[PDB]
Amino acid sequence: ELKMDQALLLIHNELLWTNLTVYWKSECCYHCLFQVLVNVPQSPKAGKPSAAAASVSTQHGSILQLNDTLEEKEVCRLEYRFGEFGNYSLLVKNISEIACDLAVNEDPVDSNLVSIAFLIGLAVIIVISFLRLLLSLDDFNNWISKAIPRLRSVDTFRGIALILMVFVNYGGGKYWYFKHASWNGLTVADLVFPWFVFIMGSSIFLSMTSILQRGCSKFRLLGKIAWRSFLLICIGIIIVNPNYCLGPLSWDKVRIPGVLQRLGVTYFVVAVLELLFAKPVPEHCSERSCLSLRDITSSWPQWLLILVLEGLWLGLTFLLPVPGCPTGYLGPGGIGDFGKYPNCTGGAAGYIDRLLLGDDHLYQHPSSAVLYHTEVAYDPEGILGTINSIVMAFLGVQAGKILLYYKARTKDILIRFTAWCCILGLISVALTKVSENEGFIPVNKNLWSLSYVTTLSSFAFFILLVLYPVVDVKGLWTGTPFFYPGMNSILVYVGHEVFENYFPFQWKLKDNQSHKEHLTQNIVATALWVLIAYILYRKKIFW
Amino acid sequence: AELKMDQALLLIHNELLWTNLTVYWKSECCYHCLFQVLVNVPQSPKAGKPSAAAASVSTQHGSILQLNDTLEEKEVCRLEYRFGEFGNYSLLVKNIHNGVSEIACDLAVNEDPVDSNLPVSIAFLIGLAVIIVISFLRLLLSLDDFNNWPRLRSVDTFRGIALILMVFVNYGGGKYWYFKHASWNGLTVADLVFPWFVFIMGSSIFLSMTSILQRGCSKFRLLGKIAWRSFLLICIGIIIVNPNYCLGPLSWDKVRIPGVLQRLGVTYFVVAVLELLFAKPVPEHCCLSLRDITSSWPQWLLILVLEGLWLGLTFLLPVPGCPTGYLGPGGIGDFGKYPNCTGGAAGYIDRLLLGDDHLYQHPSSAVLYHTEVAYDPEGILGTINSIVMAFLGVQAGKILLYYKARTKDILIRFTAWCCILGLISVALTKVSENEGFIPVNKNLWSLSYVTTLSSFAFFILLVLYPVVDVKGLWTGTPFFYPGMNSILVYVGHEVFENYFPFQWKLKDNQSHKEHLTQNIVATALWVLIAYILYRKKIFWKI
Ligand SMILES: *[C@@H]1O[C@H](CO)[C@@H](O[C@@H]2O[C@H](CO)[C@@H](O)[C@H](O)[C@H]2NC(C)=O)[C@H](O)[C@H]1NC(C)=O
Ligand SMILES: *[C@@H]1O[C@H](CO)[C@@H](O)[C@H](O)[C@H]1NC(C)=O
Ligand SMILES: *[C@@H]1O[C@H](CO)[C@@H](O)[C@H](O)[C@H]1NC(C)=O
Ligand SMILES: *[C@@H]1O[C@H](CO)[C@@H](O)[C@H](O)[C@H]1NC(C)=O
Ligand SMILES: *[C@@H]1O[C@H](CO)[C@@H](O)[C@H](O)[C@H]1NC(C)=O
Ligand SMILES: *[C@@H]1O[C@H](CO)[C@@H](O)[C@H](O)[C@H]1NC(C)=O
Ligand SMILES: *[C@@H]1O[C@H](CO)[C@@H](O)[C@H](O)[C@H]1NC(C)=O
Ligand SMILES: *[C@@H]1O[C@H](CO)[C@@H](O)[C@H](O)[C@H]1NC(C)=O
Repeated sequence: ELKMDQALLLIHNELLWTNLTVYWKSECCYHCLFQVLVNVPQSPKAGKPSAAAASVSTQHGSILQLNDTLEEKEVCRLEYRFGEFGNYSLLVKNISEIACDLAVNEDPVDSNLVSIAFLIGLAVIIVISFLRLLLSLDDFNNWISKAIPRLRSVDTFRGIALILMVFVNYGGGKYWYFKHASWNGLTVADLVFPWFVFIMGSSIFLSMTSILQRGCSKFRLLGKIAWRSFLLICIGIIIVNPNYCLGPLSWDKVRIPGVLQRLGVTYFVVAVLELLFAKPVPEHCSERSCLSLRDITSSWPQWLLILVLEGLWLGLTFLLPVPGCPTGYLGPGGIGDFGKYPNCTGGAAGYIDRLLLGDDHLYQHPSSAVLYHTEVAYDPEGILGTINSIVMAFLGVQAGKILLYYKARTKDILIRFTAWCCILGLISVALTKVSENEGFIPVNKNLWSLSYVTTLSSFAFFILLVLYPVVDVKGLWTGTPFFYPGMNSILVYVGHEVFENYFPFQWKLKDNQSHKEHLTQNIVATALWVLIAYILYRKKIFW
Repeated sequence: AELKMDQALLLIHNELLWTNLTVYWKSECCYHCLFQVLVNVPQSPKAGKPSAAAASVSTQHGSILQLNDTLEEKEVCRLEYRFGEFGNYSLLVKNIHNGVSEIACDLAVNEDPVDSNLPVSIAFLIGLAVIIVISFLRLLLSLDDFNNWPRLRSVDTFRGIALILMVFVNYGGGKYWYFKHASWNGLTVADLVFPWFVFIMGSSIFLSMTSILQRGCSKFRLLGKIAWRSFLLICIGIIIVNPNYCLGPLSWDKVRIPGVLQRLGVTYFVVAVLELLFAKPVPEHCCLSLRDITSSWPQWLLILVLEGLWLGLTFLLPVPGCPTGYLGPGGIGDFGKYPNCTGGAAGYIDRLLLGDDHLYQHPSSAVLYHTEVAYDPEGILGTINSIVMAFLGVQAGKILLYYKARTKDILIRFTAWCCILGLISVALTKVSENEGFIPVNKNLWSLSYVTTLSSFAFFILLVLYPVVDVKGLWTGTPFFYPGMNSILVYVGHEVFENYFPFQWKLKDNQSHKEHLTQNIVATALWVLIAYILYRKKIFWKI
């Protein structure tokens, strides 16, 4: 009967002649219309109330409304939070004063700390497997004997981001907080691509300045950058269009925008801009010497270009009119905002995509469709969000500039990192207030809002601040399993994108509707990808 | 019409007043197939008004029609027509003047298109090939302004040809029966593509191995590299031969273990280690000396022993429910007396070791012989035969290497080997492809199959060695780019087999022209990708 995160609900009417209809609304909505859930017939006789089952989602919160169809007067309003695999028999009865007694026939099953014990057992098994692999490596070394630097902080951060991306791209255990949130708000899966872009820009600066310090030509670097960007865009367009179930995709239903396309475009833009404005690293300098402030001043034209682009983004989002839609719209449409704007997903950001690339070429299953029941096609990797992607890539480039201008000065690097983190956090707090949904520019992924970029950049700066002393300066724990994907980021990304549908990466499940099975499947698949990255790192075949 | 692709309509009219008419059908290329009920036409109720019923007889190749009266099980008539694609082919049966009731079956045709030609492929031959070449030329001319602002090439060309043919036939090849694996015994264009790749793989093994030994390296480093490459090939093959496009992902107990890449990796390891354990330095040649065999008589004896083992297991090992030594297709084969006997002892070993679940469930005989059991072509004894073929490739490499100075001894040895292998194939097969001792078969990897394809590979090398390497008339301009990226391109099209540039919705889903255009476009796309990879000097080769 029930499946996944769906707790059955029993409704019995003990009223007399007020035929009842119940209504449902998720708690996470900002303004959703009360969509109908199930009807309740009139009681056939006194002392014999009728019944009517239902299936209410138990992910996060639940608001129940019971408004009679004969007279629009709410019998009762309930804001209970249902649990997974519950029974939750609900009774409505009169005391004129209609009461609503809610009972729990069966206790809901606990998940995400049963689930804790399963996770601990899986971790123990993984530790045992790692020990066995180490023993096998030692045996191979003994047999051979018998027969006979990017600072690693950038690498570890990119590896962490890529591994989290792989885990959340396999479903992430199908948890509500391990997949992209419906529109506004931040989840674990909403933090892994911005970190990838940030660290990718930092790697762009590090590699480019290392090459320019070494013997190379600017035009050769430009050619390499153009070729790599074109290859990334081509592979993205190829891999964001499977035909596993539907017939082969036609010449028009092809989806142009994608994750790798956005990565290639932002890489090309920021790399060409940096080649246009690239100077040898100055030796501006003992003690703090905070008066230097050379990283920001030495690259003013790039900052001017970034500010111009972001002003363009703000103007287009809050000023450009949209036909049949209020100007400066940020909501998700559908049943959101009381359904007054059925087709306004993204506002101007989606309007530009629909005007340029057409409706059929965009992501036909937006992340907001599950919650807001929207019908318009919206692509999160759209056209107007490329401005913010470029902005965050340049922020990563600035982080690399800070990390490399002060080659061996831990105090200055930490001070600059914490200053940038505090500034970006203050900007984000000012923009989004403190409520996720409320504010000037609420944090969002589908629009790549400025508050989203600032929040993720501040988080990335804090992660770098806590990682650099641990990994490079002091060498506490040198990210043992993480930089192997840190070296083969793009290869591993393409690998799990194209190998997502095969045997070892996903198999038949005894319990199809269960968090534990999906979690222990995705964890094994991600660990397999870590193992593959490690194997390719042993061969020194970095690409 | 409303018919399927490669299927001819068959309208039957009855003029009999006392017998229910049953029509049987059997394709001409069966060796011994039973007759299965195609359609039943009832007797005409009213005199002068024939009963009407329709059937869709397959028009792939050949057709035999037998009409049996269900009243007394008697013979009525017998046709041996060859139907045409998307035809009409109305058939009527009637008596001759009602004299002696000697009823006859006369066939009439109303429309029949023609296939297996170049109706529009001629226009496509230069319609886009010239444009792509011009576009490439324009980029090179523009790049110069922006910029301003030996090797064998014959083994590589042959490997590229074989790889391109495998790519073409793995995408359907226009759905023709030429470019598809034959039903059990028999040869097609798609049956010639894999053993040539194995042959070239062995030859390249010997070439690279002798080159690295002459450069100077430890034998154990090579052994480790070979073992790791074999393990990598086997692993990726196991990963890629199990797609879960079905509604339910493959279970733990239904994964298909054997595959093409498993075969390739196992033969790679076996023959490479065999060559390593008996790798002698090449003598300094100074015409009529049989040195290529007396320098490797140990591994030659080993290969002969392996062939003897294969023959003994195939022709002697008893099988429960099957005769001791069998080669029949299986279902409705050999007059249907052996329902589940596909492969005999060559498939019984597969079932015993790997289990029935872990094998290929839609073998190439299931389309014509209507078999029901699962038999994986890449079995266990097929591994022995593929090892033999790769060893013959190593022998060809030895011939090409030892006599590196003169181009006369090389051609003499290639033609001698080709003649001997062709003679062995003719003796075994008797040149009938159905009877004989060991008929040429791809599913079983028959010894005659290996000898035939080794002779063909030797002739191809004979024609491509002077023209490409020696005289320099040709250099394999579009084909040797996959020559040095065989493994990468194979894995690529096996994983990218279903995506937008390689698979797009068709205007009509059942027409050879559209399928041929799509498959040729995809193969050209893979040629272009291999070219781009070659331009960047990125080489990963087994
Ligand atoms: C169709 O009719 C033919 C001819 O009557 C059948 O062929 C005979 O089958 C019997 C077995 O029942 C054999 O003993 C004869 O040797 C066959 N040939 C003759 C009589 O000439 C045939 O079996 C019938 N059924 C099918 C499916 O073909
Ligand atoms: C159910 O509500 C409808 C109102 O449209 C009406 O038939 C009646 O009030 C209820 N039914 C019964 C049987 O009382
Ligand atoms: C019943 O409840 C609301 C109160 O919020 C009332 O205004 C309306 O008539 C009913 N709601 C719906 C969705 O029918
Ligand atoms: C829920 O509780 C009701 C109360 O009687 C019971 O009839 C029903 O079987 C229960 N369902 C489940 C799934 O436990
Ligand atoms: C919204 O779009 C859907 C299809 O995307 C269409 O059916 C519907 O009529 C549109 N409604 C408005 C108000 O534009
Ligand atoms: C034979 O044909 C007659 C008339 O055509 C029909 O009544 C009878 O059922 C048929 N019998 C069989 C076995 O088909
Ligand atoms: C075959 O011809 C008949 C007339 O002889 C016609 O009625 C029928 O439609 C034709 N079949 C097809 C598939 O067109
Ligand atoms: C052949 O195998 C099938 C597998 O489904 C089985 O049903 C059939 O009985 C087998 N044939 C014989 C003669 O046992």
